[PDB]
Amino acid sequence: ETLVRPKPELLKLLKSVGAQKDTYTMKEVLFYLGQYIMTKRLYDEKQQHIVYCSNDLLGDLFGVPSFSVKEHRKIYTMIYRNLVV
Amino acid sequence: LTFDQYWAQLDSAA
Ligand SMILES: *N(C)CC(=O)NCc1cccc(CNC(=O)CN(*)C)c1
Repeated sequence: ETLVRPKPELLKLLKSVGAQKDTYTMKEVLFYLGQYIMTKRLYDEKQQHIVYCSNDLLGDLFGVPSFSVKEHRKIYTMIYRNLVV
Repeated sequence: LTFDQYWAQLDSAA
């Protein structure tokens, strides 16, 4: 599996929920990001595919006030904007 | 679904 490299801001985000390395598989990046969103309770209690990130670092990194977990292609685009090319 | 079940669907695309 291909190893990818987070930029400094994303890296600090992943290391806040136990991540220990400088490079990751994409399944690992998606693991730590999910643990972040769910630990901080950013998902809507009632409509659990929708994430509110307006007052969070994640909103600054992704450039949105919210997104939907159904939009797979859009989540991948937003993650790849935050990886070293 | 639960947040966990929607989020699992992304693992698939990886
Ligand atoms: N791709 C990394 C995601 C995936 O499908 N595997 C990681 C995984 C598996 C099982 C459980 C979790 C964490 N889930 C929770 O903490 C709560 N949701 C039920 C992650």
